[PDB]
Amino acid sequence: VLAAVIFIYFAALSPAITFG
Repeated sequence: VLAAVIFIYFAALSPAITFG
């Protein structure tokens, strides 16, 4: 269950870290 939560955390930070 903890693994899944980490997968969604990166999904939200994917565009937050992208440079456009």
